[PDB]
Amino acid sequence: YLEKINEVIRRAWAVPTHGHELGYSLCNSLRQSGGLDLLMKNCVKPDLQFSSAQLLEQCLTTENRKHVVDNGLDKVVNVACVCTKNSNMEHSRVGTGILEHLFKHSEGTCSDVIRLGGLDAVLFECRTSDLETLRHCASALANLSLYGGAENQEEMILRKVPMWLFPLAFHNDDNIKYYACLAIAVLVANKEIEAEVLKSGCLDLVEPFVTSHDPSAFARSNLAHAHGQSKHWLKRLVPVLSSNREEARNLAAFHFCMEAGIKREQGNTDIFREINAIEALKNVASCPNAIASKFAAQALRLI
Ligand SMILES: O=C(NCc1ccc[n+]([C@@H]2O[C@H](COP(=O)(O)O)[C@@H](O)[C@H]2O)c1)Nc1ccc([N+](=O)[O-])cc1
Ligand code: NA
Ligand code: NA
Repeated sequence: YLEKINEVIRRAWAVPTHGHELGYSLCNSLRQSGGLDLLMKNCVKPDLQFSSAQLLEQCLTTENRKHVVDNGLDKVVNVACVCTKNSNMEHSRVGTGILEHLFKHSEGTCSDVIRLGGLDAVLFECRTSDLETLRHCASALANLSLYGGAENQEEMILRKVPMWLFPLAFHNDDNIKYYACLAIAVLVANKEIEAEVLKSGCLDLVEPFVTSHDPSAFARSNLAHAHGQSKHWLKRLVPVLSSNREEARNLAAFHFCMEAGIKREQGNTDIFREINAIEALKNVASCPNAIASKFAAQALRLI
């Protein structure tokens, strides 16, 4: 009864504050009951492919990503690429969503997804005008930047990912712009990419953005990120709090300020201690940079 399960999970994620726990508990139930394995078996049957992919896309949570990686990554990447090739916009959104989440597991899994065509599929879809698809693409590239590690940055350089990112950063949609800028803020730690970023001028988009958006309202602006990111994702963003580039530090501080507000309402403020962001934030709350300092201080107060 996929149509009914997909509706339940969609409604669960959408509950403000509680949707994080509700979606996680349902998606974990799917794994423990054997339903996740059934979806992976069915996603290679042409008749059951899109319905299976539609539910997979909504349940690629932390532990389920591990399960897919261990049991059938090649099948899931294939279905996602099939979906991006389909003409229906509903399909394109699903395929790009799957790939966005498969880039949030590990360096090695990013390498496998790239090997199987996942990055090529995302870059191809960057040509679309569909906002939801483009939002998935920008998020996928931010995730790949955060999780790919050094090996995969060389592969991003060869495929000219920075080039695909800069147009997304100048997009007028705030969610596309934000996640494109987050990817860029992460990648400037790579000195070869840094040169291209400085020439682009995209980093100049940060100061107008963070001073014009209230972190709390921005969180509520898109259902997909209303509950924030996982501690494993935030752990990987912590180093940007001490980036070489002032603009990147500013964006990371804004992000942590937003996450602090969200995690306060969930009772998960302890994750910041676990990922050693408290000390990284305390340092920024004392530095001369007034923009980043204010955001980090508000984050600590929210924590
Ligand atoms: O609330 C969340 N996500 C919320 C959300 C919303 C709508 C859909 N989905 C689906 O879930 C899978 C991605 O999972 P995520 O990478 O976790 O987003 C994908 O299939 C996605 O379509 C998730 N995450 C979270 C938060 C706090 C902590 N924490 O406090 O440690 C840990 C994790
Ligand atoms: Na919310
Ligand atoms: Na914008």
